[PDB]
Amino acid sequence: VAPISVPENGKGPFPQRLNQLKSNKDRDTKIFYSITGPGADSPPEGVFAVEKETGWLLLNKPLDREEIAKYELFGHAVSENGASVEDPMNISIIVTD
Amino acid sequence: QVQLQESGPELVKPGASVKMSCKASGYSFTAYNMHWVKQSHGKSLEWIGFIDPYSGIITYNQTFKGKATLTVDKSSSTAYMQLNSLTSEDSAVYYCARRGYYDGGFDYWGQGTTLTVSGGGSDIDIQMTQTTSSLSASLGDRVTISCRASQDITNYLNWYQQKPDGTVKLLIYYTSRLHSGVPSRFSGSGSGTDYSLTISNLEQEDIATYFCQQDSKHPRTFGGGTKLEI
Ligand SMILES: [Cl-]
Repeated sequence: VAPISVPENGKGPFPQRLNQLKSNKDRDTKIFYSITGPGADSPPEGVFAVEKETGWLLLNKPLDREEIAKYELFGHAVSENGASVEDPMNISIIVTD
Repeated sequence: QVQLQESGPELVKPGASVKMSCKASGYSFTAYNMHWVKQSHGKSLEWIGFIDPYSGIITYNQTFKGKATLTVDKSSSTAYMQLNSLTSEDSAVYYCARRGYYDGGFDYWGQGTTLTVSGGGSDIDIQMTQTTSSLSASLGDRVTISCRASQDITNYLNWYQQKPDGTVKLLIYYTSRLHSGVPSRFSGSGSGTDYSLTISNLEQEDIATYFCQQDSKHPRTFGGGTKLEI
């Protein structure tokens, strides 16, 4: 799995898409996405988000490399029922340049 | 390497049940969905359904609802299909196949389990027609095999190759992209409702039957196949 590079102090607009989460079960089952980790649901909270129905990772705010250089988050894929379909997927986000 | 070992041939009387195993190895069993398919002599292929071994969610072709029961044993990396209320019409070769990619395709297949025995609903069922059933060409030639869908399937079209073994391989998924280990001389194209597979420099290895399959909508459906001699 490849890290996502985001230049610091981007113009936006925000929120902006960064990368789309894909499961190899997507063709078979309608998959809903959520994220956790420092940057999403623990501090700093709400910097990153995800579009539940599409899997598109969103960045809500411009990133400052002097504050935080790197983020490690977890993607979660569930069915309509709420049943998990995968182990948590690791999401690495590096701030450039 | 990725392997799916299916259990031995079955010979049962009408009215009985039977249960086939499909043992996975060479990958993380729960990270991929497992699909089953039926092939009646000689070569027609029908999609039964799939199980997600992680969640346990199952989806059946309305056709096999009640006839087939899919389960898994996580601790042994084994998928199971039970077939009930058996009749002569259930006599077929049955297959295990792994869901390979986000864009579709079944990337690895078991060798098949032969069953000899001495259902339907309101979903629309996309018809895949391969207009040529049998084709004879020479060694070294280039040859085009065609496939048509009753509906626009937006490039979700895959091609499989079956040898007179029974063994099946994925050649191409999502219209044009090649499964690993598949030589460049196989290539596919198409759009909307019309698709085709092109093989160049025919070899002895290519004597086989080639099947298209749509991955746009449930239930999954296959074409009737095109047989290739010399
Ligand atoms: Cl593969």
